[PDB]
Parts: sequence; structure tokens; C-alpha cells
Amino acid sequence: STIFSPEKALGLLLSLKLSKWQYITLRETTIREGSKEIYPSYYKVQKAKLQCYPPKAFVAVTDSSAKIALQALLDLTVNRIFETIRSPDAIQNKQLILISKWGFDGASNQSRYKQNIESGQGDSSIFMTSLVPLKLTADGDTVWVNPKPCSPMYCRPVQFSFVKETKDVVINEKTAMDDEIEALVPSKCQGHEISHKLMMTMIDGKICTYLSEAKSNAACYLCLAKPTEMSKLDVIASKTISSGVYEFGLSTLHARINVMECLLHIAYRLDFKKWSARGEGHQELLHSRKKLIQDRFKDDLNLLIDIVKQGSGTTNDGNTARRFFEFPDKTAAITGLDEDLIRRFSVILQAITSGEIIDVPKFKEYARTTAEKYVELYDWYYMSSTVHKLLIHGGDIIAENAIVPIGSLSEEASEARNKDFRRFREHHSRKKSRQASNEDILNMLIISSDPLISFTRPKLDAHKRQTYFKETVELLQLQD
Amino acid sequence: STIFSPEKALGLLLSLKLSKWQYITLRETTIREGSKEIYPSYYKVQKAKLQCYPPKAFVAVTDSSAKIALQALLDLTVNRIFETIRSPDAIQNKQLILISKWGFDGASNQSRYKQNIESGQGDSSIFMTSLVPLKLTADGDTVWVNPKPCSPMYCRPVQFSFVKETKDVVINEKTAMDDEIEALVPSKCQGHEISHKLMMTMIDGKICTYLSEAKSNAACYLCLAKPTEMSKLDVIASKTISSGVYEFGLSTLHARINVMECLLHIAYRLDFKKWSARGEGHQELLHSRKKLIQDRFKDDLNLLIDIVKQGSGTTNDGNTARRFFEFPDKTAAITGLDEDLIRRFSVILQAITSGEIIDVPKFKEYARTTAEKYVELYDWYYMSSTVHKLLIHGGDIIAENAIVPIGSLSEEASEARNKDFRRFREHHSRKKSRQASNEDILNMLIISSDPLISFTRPKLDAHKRQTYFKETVELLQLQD
DNA sequence: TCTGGCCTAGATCT
DNA sequence: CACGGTGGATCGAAAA
DNA sequence: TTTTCGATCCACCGTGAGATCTAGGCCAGA
DNA sequence: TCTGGCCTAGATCT
DNA sequence: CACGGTGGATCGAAAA
DNA sequence: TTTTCGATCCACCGTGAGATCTAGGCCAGA
Ligand SMILES: [Ca+2]
Ligand SMILES: [Ca+2]
Ligand SMILES: [Ca+2]
Ligand SMILES: [Ca+2]
Repeated sequence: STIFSPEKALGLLLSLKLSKWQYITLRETTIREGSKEIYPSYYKVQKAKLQCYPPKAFVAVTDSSAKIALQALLDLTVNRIFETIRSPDAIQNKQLILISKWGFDGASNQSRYKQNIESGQGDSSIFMTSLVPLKLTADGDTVWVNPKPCSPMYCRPVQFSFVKETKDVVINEKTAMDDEIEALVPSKCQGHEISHKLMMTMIDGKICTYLSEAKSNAACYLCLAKPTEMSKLDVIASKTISSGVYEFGLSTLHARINVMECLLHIAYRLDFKKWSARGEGHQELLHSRKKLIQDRFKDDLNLLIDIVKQGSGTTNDGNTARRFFEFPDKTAAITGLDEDLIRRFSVILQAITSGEIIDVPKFKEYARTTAEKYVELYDWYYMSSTVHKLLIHGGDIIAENAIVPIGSLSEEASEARNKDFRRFREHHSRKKSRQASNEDILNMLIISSDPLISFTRPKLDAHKRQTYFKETVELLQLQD
Repeated sequence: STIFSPEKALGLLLSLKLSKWQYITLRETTIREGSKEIYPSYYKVQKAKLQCYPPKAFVAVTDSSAKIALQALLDLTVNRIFETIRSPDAIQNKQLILISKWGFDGASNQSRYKQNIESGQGDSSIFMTSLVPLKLTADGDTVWVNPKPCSPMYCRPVQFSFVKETKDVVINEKTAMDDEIEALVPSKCQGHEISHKLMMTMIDGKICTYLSEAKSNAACYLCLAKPTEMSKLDVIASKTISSGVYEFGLSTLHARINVMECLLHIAYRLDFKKWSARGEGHQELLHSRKKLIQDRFKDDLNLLIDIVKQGSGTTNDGNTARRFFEFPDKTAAITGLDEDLIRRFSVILQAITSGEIIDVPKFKEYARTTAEKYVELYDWYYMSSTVHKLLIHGGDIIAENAIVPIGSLSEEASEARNKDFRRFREHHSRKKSRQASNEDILNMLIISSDPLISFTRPKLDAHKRQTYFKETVELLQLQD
């Protein structure tokens, strides 16, 4: 009978990102201020945590890894979803279907601990698998949808491991997860049996190369084609599609960074205009024109292209992407590239990120007309894997993965969770053991995406909408 | 007339490390819980901040740097100190004297912003100057002392700059600061004129090499001697001391890390036992015995020596230092080094870190007997600069800097503030400009060490005491 | 019969 | 021995 | 009899992050 | 009159 | 258009 | 008349970080 609810207390706890001691200090000092009641003790909020946590039968924490069985998280998370429905019984008493997306990531530059010398690699680099429910329908009848399908707040962990990314472990855990998905059953809740269909789409093309039968990463995994032969419409329109590889849905993240890098590469090569920078002087010309365009781009648009000495081109990620697209005329003047074509890239990126249904005939029309205008303008550079996958293969996988609007299917949401992971591991863990820290990060991320608390917790929305482009809204199949 | 005081509200704000929006959300949700009063608005707490902030006449924030005049912070901070006295008038109505320590640091691996291309270096590496009051006395009559002279909570900023460490800027800002110290006046407060004596001791020997007239860093800056000639007692006991170089007081931080590294170097060289690892096979012997001792040290003491690829030997910092010293018999057995000598190193490190007065005759006795036992045991390795400065020069600078108990004079406190700096710059800044972020970090660190709030704010003390060593407490001049 | 010049390569502390 | 911290397991003791 | 609630301890964690003289080789060398 | 072998150096995406 | 955020300047309007 | 207090917007920031096939040279070459 205190002022706050224990569910509201746990939601505020994780919304403010407070610690246990921090909470006892706040509560004891507020009682010291003289209001006899103000909060539940941490005992009550850990009892509320005990409502969020999956059964011990399916959790597995170790010194060096942890996992959970898939079905157990589906049953738990959909149980938590039934209370989010305004009345889980006043819905029609029929089977429902959860369409979910899942995937995984390797992230590096992790803090190294001084404990538990345990043989495997130490703690060099994190690798985690994760899942998120997008949509519940009974024949298209949306009973629940994520209000923010792109927020990290809804990504739920399936496993994590302190191992660097490698095609070996990548294929092993992929095929094992696929088997576990085939070995899953519709969940049950108080007389409701709900099917679950999963899409392994929350994955970068950079791992899809391992999940595809292409030795190169520069070969389009949907084409199985070389960059030289990539520049033709007909031969790739006359190529078959590999087995279920549309499950590798459109990775909206890398497409934009690859667009930025390929357009900068072209801006460098406007001197000699050959795909490869191999040749005579073209290296010195590249060095010169790259430095010149970095300085004339910085002085007018106030950005610095980031530096890496272990090796990597840049981190343009999100902000350089959107800033580069905010007024494309700016880079069109500085680099001297056509503004129409970057407006087409804006149109398609906006259509992909909108999060709504897209008419595939108009999309395929604009994509092939963009391929036309590209090759007639800049042929000599072989377009990257992702921009070819966009122009030729995109409409096909859009029509395949049309059961959910694209942009809700994304990895940007899940890989942003690594931001939480590090901050979870540093603040909210108990550091007396690696196994303890692994239990901490497990339960902390399960609370971080407890759907009911994720519904009733603090958030900020003032970023509601922004100016869509005219050819985009022509392309946009927007209804409401 | 709300429940919390605005000073208590600001102290809780910065104790919990909350944001402005986080505070409005907490307060509005707590009013939404129905207790009509609970906190002052952020308006009240920014008015309380306006009490902490130094006058605009002496602050200087820029796009790329910021500073404050020294006298202005002394006058402000001692003004804040007068309220910490139980009754600033019931003290004897006489002049007081603040003995303070100060210094600076360069720290790297800083987050790079995408804004304000401003010419100088970008934001590659931070360099900040800082000060802290230790002690107020009127002829030894302690009227105030820091209860925790080693906590970062009392370090106060004097300037900061986005420039990498370099002997040039180091000497320029050193000499300028020294001039500004000579150009300072005793503060005034409501009929009390208080003198201020500063010690530039919060600095590593690694910068003291620039502040000393020694081209080498491996040459002892107090000796001005070579490592070969460093191994003699008499010739260095017969060497004069440079001008005021005792102001470069005992850097307790690097002494312990250098002890760890030099003892590991000796553990490697137990095969051939020559100072330099130059020679025939000694390289292969070093590689082998280093790997072997890393593995036999890890498997029993559960530690991993950290890796650096830009270049650096290790980061043993604090935890590897104290863990290595907790049961020295462990490393004595694994490396095969004498336990007595590492017990002597423990005794002297414990005496330095105790924070209390030390009898210099007994200290000089034990230090020269440690030099004897070292050279008779391990002569062939030339002891490092810092361990020589300890054994020969330490008692001299202890008797010089005896006006304050050593260990309160330290840099570990100030350089831990870089932990706050990064976390201050990422969370609590406003990111609309570099100049805005520099104002944020300025005022945030001034609040982080507002002495009155630093007194009345949450903290944790259960780490009160631990087992001193017997020869130490023999050496320890401990009274109370 | 053994000090100096050149350097110099490769150890040295963050 | 720098020190301000890290959540869970447990004691125990007092409410309930 | 069970719940709750504070205290307690556990085994560490983050903050210390580009240039250098000098030990020695060698080479002559009368 | 123009495909293959060797490689190979130097572009390629994080 | 990812989204959860960043303190100050200002409006305004309601206490005081 | 001044203070206070919520809302608001500003111009962005952190989270995406070691191995590769293939384009082309060349070299012969009957
Ligand atoms: Ca990643
Ligand atoms: Ca990746
Ligand atoms: Ca530093
Ligand atoms: Ca240093």
C-alpha cells in the first residue's frame, strides 16, 4: 500500500537507469525527508523482477556464455503481451499469429576483466543473438503491433557469447537456431494457441555472405555475380534466386553507409573514372582529391570523416548518412554529382525506412529507372553489392517480405542494443564473477524489453514526422 | 516550501547522476502519483547551480578550450568552505592558511564529434588542469581537512584543452600557471583573510621529465643520473638536488606500476640476468619465460596482462597493483623472487599511501636497507627511475613535503576525474555546440566538487580499514 | 694494449 | 593499501 | 509460520594510453 | 593472333 | 525518416 | 511588476571496428 506500484517502481527504476544502492539511497533519503511512504523497497522490485524472469528450466548462465531456449522466450514474452491487450478475452476467441524478426551481431572493443582466465579467447569481443515480436494478426487482423518497431526497447536476447565473429561459429549457430525454430510449437495462454513465424532478417549482409554460397563479399549474394557482370540489367534479371535467400531481407542499415562510401569513391575518381583505383597516378589523384573533398565538405557541412588505424574506412553510421541526405544539393555541388540520382536514392531510402506498405510495381519502376540513370551517368564504377541488391533485387524481396512493412524489419534496432549491453555490463552488473555479470546482463536485458513495462514506462516522442519527398509519397502506399 | 531543499535537490541530482529531462520526468510522474509536493522544479535547482558557479568575469568558455583564473576559484571554493565549518565565526578570529595541491593530466581515446571543424587537432585527446584544497590551519590548527583527501569528489578544474600532451604546451602552461600562482592574493571573506599555498604535486613523473632538465625519462630527475650509475648509493648521496624539484613530490601512482613492471622484467630475466634484454638468445628466452610466467600467474591468481597495439606494456593500474600485493608470497613463489624485498616494497607503499605522518629517520633507514638488500640480491638489473627516487630520494622529499601527510598529496584522485570527464561529456552535456559542451563540462565539474554539496551528498563508506603490516606500523607514525 | 667516434639498433615507460 | 561503487545470498530479526 | 526489510559481504572495475637516451657493436688502430 | 598461369599487388568492407 | 536524449532562451501565464 | 514553471526547440551523439577474391599485368606463344 505504498504510493508507487511495484510494476511502476520497476519501470521507473529501469527508465531512470538507477542502481540498487542508488534506489535504497533515494528511498531512505526521501523517508528522511518525512513523507512516511514513497516507494516499495528493493525487495518489492526484485519480486517484480521475478515476474519478468523466464523459468530456470530454460535459462543457462555460465562463466563464459549464456543462452535461453527459444520457445521459452516466446511463451514468456507473449504472456507479457496478453496483458498489453486492452482485454485479452474481448478479442475474437481464435488462434493468433505472431510474426517476429530475429538475428544477431558481433560487436568488439569490449572492456576486459581481470578474473576467470577461462580458456576461450577471454572477453575480447561480444557476439549476441536476439529476437523481437513485431506483429500479431489473425488473418491480417492486427490485435497488437509494436508502436515503435524500431526502438531498441523491444529487442529480446536469445543468447550471448564472448567470441569474435567468424564464419564457422556463424554458420553453426545459424543452422542450430534454424533447427530450433523448426522444432518450436505455438505458444499457449489460458485457452489461446498462437503460432509464431520468425524471420532471420536482423542481420547484416556482411554475415549474410557467410550465410550465402559466395566466397566473395563483393559478389551479390542474391545474384552470385561479379562486379563487372553486375553492371548489366538483363543477365541478372535472367538469373535465378538462391534457396530462401529472400529471408535475408533488405538490410536498410548498410545500404545507406555503402551509398555514402560508393558516392565518395566516385567523387574521388571523377578524375580518371575507373572502378579500381589501381593504375598510374590514380593513387596520387585519389589521395589529393579525397583530401580536397574532405576539406571542402568539412568547411561547408561541418563534419569530419572518422579515422581508424586497426583498419576501416569510416564510421558514417546514422548521422553522417542522414546529414548527407538532409540537403543533397550540398554534396551535389561539393562533389559535383547529379542531384537527381541522389534524390532517387533518398526516395528509395525513405520508402524503405517509412515502415509502411509499398507498391512494388512503382518501386520496381523507379529502381530500374535508377539503374538506367546510374549506368548512363556513372558506368565506369561497378556499383556495390548492396546498391545492386537494391536496384535489381530489392523489389523482389520487398514482394517476398511484404507480410510485414519494411523498416520495421531492420537491424538498426537490434545493434543499437549493444549500446545498452556495454552500459548494462559496466553499471548494472555485479562484478564478483563473470558468471554473475552474465546473469546480470541476462536479466537486465529481459527487463529492458519486458513488453508490459516497455509499454508503461517513460519515453520521449516529439520527433513525430518530417518532410517526405514528392516522388516518394507518389511511390508511398500510405494509408491510415 | 517543498519537501526537498534546493541544495539537497542538487546534491541528490548529481549523486544519482540524473539528467534534466530525467528529473522533470521523475518529478511529473511523482506528482502524477498524487503526492502534491515532492521536489523543487529544475528551475529551482538551476538557481541553486547559480550559487555554485564562479562569476562570469573569470570564466572563459570557447569552442575549443576553456579556463578560469586561479584566484577566482580559490575565493569561490573557500567561500563554499566557510559554510562547511560548524560556525565560521566561532573559530579564532585570525588569518587561516589553505594548503592545496594542484596539477594536470593528458588523457586520450576521446570521443570525436561531428561539428565545428576548428583548426586545432580536432578533439583527439583531452588535457586538463585541476586543483584541490587539502588543509586549512592557523599555525597547524586544523580548522578544516578533507575527510577523504583521495576521493575524486574534491578535484576542481582550472582549465581544459583539446590538445595532446607535448613538452612544449606542458612547459608553457606550467610556467604560466606558476606565474599566476605568484600573482595571487589571500582570499577575503566577511573579515577573514586567508593565505593559500599551492603544491604542484598532482603530476606524474612522466611530465616531470619535461619539467626537469633531463633529456631522458629513464634518468632520475632528482639525481640527473644514468641507470648504470644509478646503482650506487654513495655517488648519488653525494649529488646535489635541483632547484625546488621537491615540489615534484612523490607520485605514489607510477611507483607501484613501475614496481610491478620492473619485478616482472626481472622475473623474465632470471635466466640471463642482465638489465637490457639485448644479446644472444635473451630475446627468445624473454619471450618464452614471459609467456610461461603470464600463464602460471594467470592460472593461479586469475589475471590477464592487458594488450596494447598502438604500443604500451600493460595497464596494471590499481587493481593489478593491489592484487599483486595482497599476498606477495604468491608472486614470490610463481616468479621466484624474494618475499622479504616485496614485503619491504609493501611496507613503503603502505607508509606512503597511509595518509599520515611518517618518521623520516626510520623511513630513510628502511629505504637504504631496501637498497642494500636489492643490490645484493638483484644488482644486474638497473632499478627504474621511480624505485631509485623512492629508495634514495624519497625520505628527502618526504621531509620537504611533510607539511601535508603524503598520500593525500596524490594524482590518483585527480586522474580518476577523467572517468567523470568522459561520462560528463557524454551524458550531461548539451551537444548543440562544442562551446556548449565546454560550458556543460565546466559547470558540471564545478558542481561535482562543490565543497558544501560534496559534504552533504550520498556516499558509501564501509571500506574503513584493512590490515597494515607489522614493520609498517613500526615505521608508521600513527596518532589520533 | 683500451679510449673515443659513430651509430645504432634495439631495449624503455606510458 | 583509492575509492566510489556493483545485485544476490544470506542472517537475522522484527513485523505480520 | 511467512513476509519484509535492513545490513553484509562478496571478488573485483574504472579511471592512469608517443618519442627516447643509452648499452652495446664494431671498426679501426701503430 | 589472344587464352592461361602466376601472382600479385594493391583495391575492398568493417 | 531510431530514438533516447542534451541545458538555455523564451513564451506565456499563472502565482505571488 | 516579478517569479516561476512547463513546454519547446535547438543541431546534433552513441551505439555499428580483420582477411578477401578478383581485376588486371604479363609472359609466352607457332
Ligand atoms: Ca556489430
Ligand atoms: Ca557488421
Ligand atoms: Ca593521463
Ligand atoms: Ca602519464
